[PDB]
Amino acid sequence: PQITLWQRPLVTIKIGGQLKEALLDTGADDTVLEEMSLPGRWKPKMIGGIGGFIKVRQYDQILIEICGHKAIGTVLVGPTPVNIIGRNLLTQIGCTLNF
Amino acid sequence: PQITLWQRPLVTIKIGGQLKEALLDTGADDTVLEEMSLPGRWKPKMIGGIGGFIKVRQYDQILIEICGHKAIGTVLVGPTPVNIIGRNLLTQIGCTLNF
Ligand SMILES: O=C(N[C@H]1c2ccccc2C[C@H]1O)[C@H](CCc1ccccc1)[C@@H](O)[C@H](O)[C@@H](CCc1ccccc1)C(=O)N[C@H]1c2ccccc2C[C@H]1O
Repeated sequence: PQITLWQRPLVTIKIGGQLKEALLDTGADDTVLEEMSLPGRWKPKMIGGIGGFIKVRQYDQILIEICGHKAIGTVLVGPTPVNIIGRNLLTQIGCTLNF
Repeated sequence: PQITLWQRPLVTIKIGGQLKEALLDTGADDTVLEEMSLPGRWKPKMIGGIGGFIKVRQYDQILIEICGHKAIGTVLVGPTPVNIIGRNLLTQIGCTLNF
């Protein structure tokens, strides 16, 4: 699909059998979701944004469906203000910026 | 042009006769640039992202060139680690997300 930017590019994603809303963010290197439970062990990671850094839990090889597109990659979990789909997953679904 | 997301989507912008590098960020509501001098009156504003909030100076009706495309809009200036071109200006150049 083609998404304009007059409003936030929010889409529905499916993870752990649940539907959630997430932001398609080309300015995010990684994908970070709000506190939730995921399977397996996690590794520590620090990510920095415009206001500073936050500690997040990194889970690998996680299945996530974005607008019907299945992706499997690294997902970070932590105190993010909203669910963010970053470049690591955007590339998997073949998302590009056009103008 | 078409921009893939294997790397950060950085482009050259022209503002105040100065050339700079900035991130095309669909996850950013506004446009924020590192500390610089701009003409006119400004208003204080607080913007939040990953890490928390930062205080910036808001300037309206600023002209900016993004990849040869002219755009007019509100520009925020503050302690951002990277120059960010947000949705308020991406819409003006006809930028869309496609997959
Ligand atoms: O921090 C970022 N990337 C980092 C990131 C994010 C997730 C995972 C990893 C990493 C690493 C970085 O790339 C970039 C900036 C570039 C940047 C790159 C590198 C270093 C520092 C900054 C950014 O797109 C953020 O992902 C979004 C998150 C979405 C959000 C929406 C609404 C309220 C709060 C948050 C954000 O903070 N948005 C807000 C914003 C930004 C600028 C001006 C105004 C406003 C208002 C908000 O909309």
